Amino acid sequence: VQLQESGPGLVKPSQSLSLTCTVTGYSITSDYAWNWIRQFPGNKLEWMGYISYSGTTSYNPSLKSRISITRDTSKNQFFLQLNSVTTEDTATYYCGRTGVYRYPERAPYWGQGTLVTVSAAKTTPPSVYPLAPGSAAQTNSMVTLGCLVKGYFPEPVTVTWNSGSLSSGVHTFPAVLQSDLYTLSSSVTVPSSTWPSETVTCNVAHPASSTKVDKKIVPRD
Amino acid sequence: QIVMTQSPFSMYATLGERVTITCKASQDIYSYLSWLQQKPGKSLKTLIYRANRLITGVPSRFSGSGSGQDYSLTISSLEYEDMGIYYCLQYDEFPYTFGGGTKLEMKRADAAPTVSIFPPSSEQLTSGGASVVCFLNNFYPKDINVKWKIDGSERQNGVLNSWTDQDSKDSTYSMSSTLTLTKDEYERHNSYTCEATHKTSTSPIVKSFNRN
Repeated sequence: VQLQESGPGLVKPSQSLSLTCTVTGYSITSDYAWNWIRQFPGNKLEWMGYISYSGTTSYNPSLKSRISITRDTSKNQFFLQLNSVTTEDTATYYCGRTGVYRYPERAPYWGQGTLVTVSAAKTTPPSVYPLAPGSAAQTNSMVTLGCLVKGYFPEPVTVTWNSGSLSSGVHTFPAVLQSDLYTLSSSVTVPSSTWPSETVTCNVAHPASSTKVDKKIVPRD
Repeated sequence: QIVMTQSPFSMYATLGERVTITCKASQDIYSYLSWLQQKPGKSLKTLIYRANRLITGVPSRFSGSGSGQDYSLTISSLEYEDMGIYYCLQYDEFPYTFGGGTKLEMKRADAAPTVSIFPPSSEQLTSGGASVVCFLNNFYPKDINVKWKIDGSERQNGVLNSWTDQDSKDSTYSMSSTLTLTKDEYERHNSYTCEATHKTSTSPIVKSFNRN
């Protein structure tokens, strides 16, 4: 058995969010109950509801107002519709399979998970700025450089360094929501003998705007 | 609504070590209890059902037990794979309910942060914005504090922080702190300083620069 969620990655505030679970390997009219849960940011989990293989629904009473779980038995799919959404609904939704009765005992089993973000941001490409040390902070045997990727929406963004060649000594921080847009930085560390004598560039791709941009980090003199 | 309480919230461990996570229910739930795993940056995957039934494919170092309201997950001999967040789930009553999760992290020796401060780039100042960045890299353990200082005084608002998940190569953590100002404000002050406080030092690591 294989479960797969699909659906838009952003719904707008006060609108309905819909997600699809397509089941292969198994029939939804056969046996089990077919569930939705979600993982908010900060990692707390919550069960939303299910639809039995006979079409009876049970909904978490905290959502009773706004939830609707339905199914197309033709295409072996079931659906979550969450209405009148706001920011607290930004989460990672999982579909899943549970036993409907207590015997025979069934393992709960989850699909892949799919993020959906609630927001009114239009789609915006990042501004990319080099992060180089003040001229001159104290040198040691190693020197750290960065890239500030500011003001983009939505996620994700991918940062590399000298295309692939700088795997080592690299970190990209998770994005933070500045003012309805996202910002992050990436850090790279290299022998200070080799910089600035060898160029070091960050390549940043923002695929939701078909944006790639390269920044050479140059010394601040 | 059945409340599920897990302990510990967080715990560092070593390869080969034996580990025991507990989950407390607010009612007898008759072993209608499942344990879920989430390896870092990955999906929820059920490991155990009806308290002690181990799903096939799941390695035998995992086991669960308990009854009534008190339940446990133990790992015989912790392996690298097993780091992550582990959750409990009761399915005896609607609404089905989850524990807060318990985070299993990897043990290692203390490390001081490498701290760097970066002035605003020329280009950002041309757009009329200023963002001063401080990387606190490759420290251990997690618990770290950062403090911004401008012309001597501490700064609280206009500061955003980002923390990495434990590195799955060297077992360290890192943090970015960013202080976003307008060009107008930025230009009204000469000295910019972040300070990292960390159990490795009894005084902070301090990086500063001067516009000039």
